[PDB]
Amino acid sequence: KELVLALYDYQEKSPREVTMKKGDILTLLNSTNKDWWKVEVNDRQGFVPAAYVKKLD
Repeated sequence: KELVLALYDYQEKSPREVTMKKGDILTLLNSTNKDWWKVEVNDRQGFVPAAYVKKLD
């Protein structure tokens, strides 16, 4: 599946959110929303800001 790189640290602030660290390689689950992307961070799934991630194709 599509991978993204974490460009910044992100601490979750809401139920549906996940935390990530700068340099994390995440699996992209859904990128239909322009602002919020659903990813898998190691073992956890949830939203992070689309802007803090970079798609690796």
